[PDB]
Amino acid sequence: KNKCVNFNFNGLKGTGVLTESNKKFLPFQQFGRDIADTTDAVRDPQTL
Amino acid sequence: NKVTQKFKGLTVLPPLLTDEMIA
Ligand SMILES: *[C@@H]1O[C@H](CO)[C@@H](O)[C@H](O)[C@H]1NC(C)=O
Repeated sequence: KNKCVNFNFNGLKGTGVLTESNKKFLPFQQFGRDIADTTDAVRDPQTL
Repeated sequence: NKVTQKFKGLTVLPPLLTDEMIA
């Protein structure tokens, strides 16, 4: 965490800094998108 | 008072003259 890294989340490619988030995803909710229709939040597949 | 950002490439350059100088 806390560094610009390449990540593969459930087959989803990405590149960015992973930081702790204050969003409370619903139990079913998996991916988060911002106003500009881009992936901004993710839920770790192992630790909720 | 009466008049009322993701950057995947777009940016908003600040104006050269601030509001104080215009005032
Ligand atoms: C997967 O294993 C880790 C420990 O190795 C545990 O903390 C985690 O809760 C496990 N996943 C689930 C869904 O319980």
